[PDB]
Amino acid sequence: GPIPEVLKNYMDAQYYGEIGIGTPPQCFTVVFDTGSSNLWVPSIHCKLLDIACWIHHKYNSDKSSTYVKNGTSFDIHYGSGSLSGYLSQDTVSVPCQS
Amino acid sequence: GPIPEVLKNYMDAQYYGEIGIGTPPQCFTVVFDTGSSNLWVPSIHCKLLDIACWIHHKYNSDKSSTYVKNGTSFDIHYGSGSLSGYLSQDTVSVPCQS
Amino acid sequence: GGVKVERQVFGEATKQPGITFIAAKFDGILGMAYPRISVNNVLPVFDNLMQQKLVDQNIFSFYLSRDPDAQPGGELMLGGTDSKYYKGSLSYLNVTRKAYWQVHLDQVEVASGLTLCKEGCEAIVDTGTSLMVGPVDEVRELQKAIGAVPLIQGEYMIPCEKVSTLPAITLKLGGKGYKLSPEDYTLKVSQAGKTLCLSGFMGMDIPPPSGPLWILGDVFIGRYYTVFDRDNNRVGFAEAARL
Amino acid sequence: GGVKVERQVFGEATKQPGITFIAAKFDGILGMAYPRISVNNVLPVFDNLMQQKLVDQNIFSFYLSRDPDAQPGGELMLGGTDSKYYKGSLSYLNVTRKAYWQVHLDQVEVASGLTLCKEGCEAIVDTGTSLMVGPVDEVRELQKAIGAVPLIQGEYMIPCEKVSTLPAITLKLGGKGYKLSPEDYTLKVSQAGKTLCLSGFMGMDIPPPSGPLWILGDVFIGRYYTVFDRDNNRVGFAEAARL
Ligand SMILES: COc1cc(Br)c(C(=O)N[C@@H](Cc2cccc(Oc3ccccc3)c2)[C@@H](O)CN(CCc2ccc(Cl)cc2Cl)C(=O)CCN2C(=O)c3ccccc3C2=O)cc1OC
Ligand SMILES: COc1cc(Br)c(C(=O)N[C@@H](Cc2cccc(Oc3ccccc3)c2)[C@@H](O)CN(CCc2ccc(Cl)cc2Cl)C(=O)CCN2C(=O)c3ccccc3C2=O)cc1OC
Ligand SMILES: *[C@@H]1O[C@H](CO)[C@@H](O[C@@H]2O[C@H](CO)[C@@H](O[C@@H]3O[C@H](CO[C@H]4O[C@H](CO)[C@@H](O)[C@H](O)[C@@H]4O)[C@@H](O)[C@H](O)[C@@H]3O)[C@H](O)[C@H]2NC(C)=O)[C@H](O)[C@H]1NC(C)=O
Ligand SMILES: *[C@@H]1O[C@H](CO)[C@@H](O[C@@H]2O[C@H](CO)[C@@H](O[C@@H]3O[C@H](CO[C@H]4O[C@H](CO)[C@@H](O)[C@H](O)[C@@H]4O)[C@@H](O)[C@H](O)[C@@H]3O)[C@H](O)[C@H]2NC(C)=O)[C@H](O)[C@H]1NC(C)=O
Ligand SMILES: *[C@@H]1O[C@H](CO)[C@@H](O)[C@H](O)[C@H]1NC(C)=O
Ligand SMILES: *[C@@H]1O[C@H](CO)[C@@H](O)[C@H](O)[C@H]1NC(C)=O
Repeated sequence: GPIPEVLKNYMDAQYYGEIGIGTPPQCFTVVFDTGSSNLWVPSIHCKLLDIACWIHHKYNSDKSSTYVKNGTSFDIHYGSGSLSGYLSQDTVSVPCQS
Repeated sequence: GPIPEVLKNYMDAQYYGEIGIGTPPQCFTVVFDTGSSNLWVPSIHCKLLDIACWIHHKYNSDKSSTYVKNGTSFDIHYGSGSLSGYLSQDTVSVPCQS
Repeated sequence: GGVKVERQVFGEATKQPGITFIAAKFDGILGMAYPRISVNNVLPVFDNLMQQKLVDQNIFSFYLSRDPDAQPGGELMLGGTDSKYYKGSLSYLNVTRKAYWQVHLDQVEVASGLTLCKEGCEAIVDTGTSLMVGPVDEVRELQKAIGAVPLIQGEYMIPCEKVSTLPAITLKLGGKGYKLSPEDYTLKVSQAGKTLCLSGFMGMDIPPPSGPLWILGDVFIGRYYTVFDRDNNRVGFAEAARL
Repeated sequence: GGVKVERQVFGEATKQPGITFIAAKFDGILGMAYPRISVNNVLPVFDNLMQQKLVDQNIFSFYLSRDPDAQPGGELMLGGTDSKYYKGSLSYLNVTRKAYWQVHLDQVEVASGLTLCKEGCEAIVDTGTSLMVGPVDEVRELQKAIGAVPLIQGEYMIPCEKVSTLPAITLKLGGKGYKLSPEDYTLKVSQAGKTLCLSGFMGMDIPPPSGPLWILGDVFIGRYYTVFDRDNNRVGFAEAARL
């Protein structure tokens, strides 16, 4: 019945688990955040030199058979930070299940 | 005769090798920089929450039998960054030799 | 055995300025509040999941370990509760405003006698916030009572030798007491033999339309296993299992 | 078999602001220029080493690999040269100003016909700089010739399909030509199947007392094994061994 999702705990400051986006699933670690309602991950279309882009897992639409193009710009303003990019549509797996 | 010091190469952007400071030697990776003349490493007396302090190896005077207190404030201004702290005296090993 | 939420609209981030996204050990954020506060009016993951009827109970629960070294670090249960991570029985509070996971907080009492949120206030249960967040003016006074010194960005420090002798903080929710001991509301940030005790209370004023709000963060959830019910729009708490 | 420089005065850093020190994979910096530019007039590591007579030859040499995956990433030889990392024989230039490892650069010529540092200029050999650095105005014109687009902080980009057809850049030092091919002066920053070609030339004006200066960085040293001689205050170059 219920789906268990294991979380990692970094220094009691950040809790995150692994999800998948695409067919075949590409793995990303996300914060299951009850203080917000959007889902986002780094894109393959981010500047390689930008510290945040390079050090994290990037989503690549071309590797997915279930990807549906959207393209609408998005901007999110959290308590601690801001990010921008664009919208896309694909299947999300919980856990990743590669 | 000559002392070989192996260097790590990170993405052709940063080359660094391992040294030791203290008796017994505490290991740190440094940039053998011909564009400057000072030697410095992170202190154990830096703010744990500061990203730069936490992620790097910190020097602890109390663990060294050859440490000689100085205390003079220092400030360095490189092309890409600035740092501050205080001066200390101890033995430097090349390579670390734990 | 997992779950696959098809046709899910998400963001492909191209710009992530500031140190937050360099300090983050995770890749992104999966938002789990109501469709109401969704940017670009995108249907949330749990909402699309409920619609695809992938769960029998439209609830999700969190176990957050308060020992960084403790394995697993936590557990999110989708479509149920995990009875092996909580002690006793669940206690429920209704969601006031269905945007965040907002509840009515009756008051915050310190064992020393100090009272904050004296005549009641609004609180959100936020898994993606590590600390307890309160208004700047109320938290400054709270941190005077615990004897904590100001640090930066609304955060505070306590000398670890003083932490044990601190008073208990109690949060009144659903008429029930939710006791946090000094150990529960203070983070022991240790490394290289250096230990810095950080206050689990942070001072931040959330402006309207959103606030003012108290944020019951990982400090609270780590002590009290939380249940998020979209069927009955309520929040459940039970003392979490610990060693 | 190593070396132990006793009574060495160094810095214990307590504050490291900016992204540089978060982006750095190393802990600190061991400066290897002259006592002349030492902050707080602290005796340098190589200077204290020469004084303790721990080397027979008061020279240090660098091998820097230009293949990130190539092991070792480099080699610093203290008290000699490593003949197995260089091809042929060393060519020497005298140090003009004994602060940085400064030399006279006769000119910078591009195979397309473009000339920078037309009547000679001053250059430093800097292991702690990844790129070649030139004055803002001269580098902008150079990057027009290679067809590179501006990026940020004086850096540039080239579409990788164009890199092979680019002209060779030659640096005239000691009356001798020091040829860098397009592959030698362009960094292939690859990840996740995405490749971005970055120009190995950066535009930055160094102000007096220090500059203006050209900085012969890791791009140059990686191609030409460098010898730093404190006995005869000269710099040696030899084509580095590569596969
Ligand atoms: C030190 O303690 C912390 C303090 C804070 Br303030 C956060 C934090 O920003 N949490 C975010 C999630 C997040 C995002 C990016 C990175 C994250 O993790 C890292 C953080 C730092 C370094 C590395 C990683 C976490 C939200 O869960 C907070 N919330 C809801 C409450 C809230 C509500 C309103 C307002 Cl003004 C402000 C807040 Cl804090 C949000 O960010 C809300 C965002 N938001 C909406 O979603 C929304 C919809 C419609 C209207 C307005 C809004 C709105 O403001 C985290 C903390 O530790 C983990
Ligand atoms: C993108 O390419 C790069 C560009 C630069 Br500009 C550097 C760089 O700053 N190198 C530093 C060493 C260093 C310090 C901190 C971090 C480092 O690595 C990282 C960098 C980024 C992110 C992560 C890690 C490297 C020096 O070797 C430069 N130099 C001498 C030349 C020079 C000379 C003069 C002036 Cl104004 C400016 C310069 Cl760039 C210095 O920093 C000189 C510092 N300096 C002295 O030592 C000194 C003594 C007396 C008077 C004045 C000075 C003086 O300015 C590095 C680069 O890639 C590696
Ligand atoms: C890219 O994906 C987007 C969705 O992720 C697409 O746009 C959105 O589509 C959804 C439905 O799939 C709409 O949601 C509905 O909104 C109504 C009304 O609420 C709001 O509507 C307007 C829209 O202009 C908004 O401005 C107001 O603030 C309203 O509050 C609800 O009643 C429904 O229940 C449902 O939530 C989104 O409104 C719509 N967004 C936008 C910005 O238009 C988009 O079409 C996709 N693009 C492509 C090219 O396929
Ligand atoms: C902490 O360690 C410091 C050294 O790392 C100590 O201070 C320095 O001590 C060295 C010698 O050990 C001095 O260096 C000499 O300087 C002279 C003259 O050059 C400069 O002198 C003055 C100093 O006030 C300076 O302001 C001028 O700009 C001169 O250029 C040279 O001729 C020598 O060859 C040698 O290099 C340093 O000058 C001195 N620094 C300072 C700031 O005084 C310090 O004493 C130690 N502290 C403790 C408490 O032990
Ligand atoms: C929640 O609402 C239900 C009715 O749906 C009511 O029985 C219960 O007393 C309410 N509890 C709180 C804490 O608001
Ligand atoms: C370097 O100086 C020596 C004298 O010490 C001289 O023989 C030689 O020609 C000079 N070379 C250069 C390139 O300046």
